[PDB]
Amino acid sequence: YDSFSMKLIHNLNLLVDLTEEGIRRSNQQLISLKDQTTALEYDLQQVQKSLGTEEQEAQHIKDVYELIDGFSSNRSPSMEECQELFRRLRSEFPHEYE
Amino acid sequence: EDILAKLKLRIQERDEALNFRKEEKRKLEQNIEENKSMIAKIEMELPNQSTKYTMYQELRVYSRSLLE
Repeated sequence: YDSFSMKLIHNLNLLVDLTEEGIRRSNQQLISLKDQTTALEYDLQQVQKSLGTEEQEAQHIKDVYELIDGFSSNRSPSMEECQELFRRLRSEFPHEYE
Repeated sequence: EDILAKLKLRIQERDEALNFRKEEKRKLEQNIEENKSMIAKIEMELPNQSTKYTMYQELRVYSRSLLE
């Protein structure tokens, strides 16, 4: 305990281990990153699918809002404007209509 | 009309969700491009790292044998 407490080639050995650990850590990062990249790409398709359906619904909402708003505008609607409106509303949007 | 006010409320809730998902798509698409660029850097450096290592293996044996 007392004696052990008081107690060129190293750089060649340590450098080849150092460089190979650089290679392996970079290699494992590459493998894991590729898998993660494919996971994010697959997740992106679910985002596109979910947002894509919502974009279609958003257009529907804009149509009823804009058409009734234009109808609310201060001009006398014609009779045909009324009939076509309720035909469109009832036929295209029966659930929202009721 | 009051229905139209309900509709504007529905538009507002919808617009916030839509802007979130649109920016989320951009952030996700950006992370994928960033990762592919990172992959390309590591993949491009993999021969260089392999080249250095092969030289280092030749250097390791040569320098040891010369000193021996």
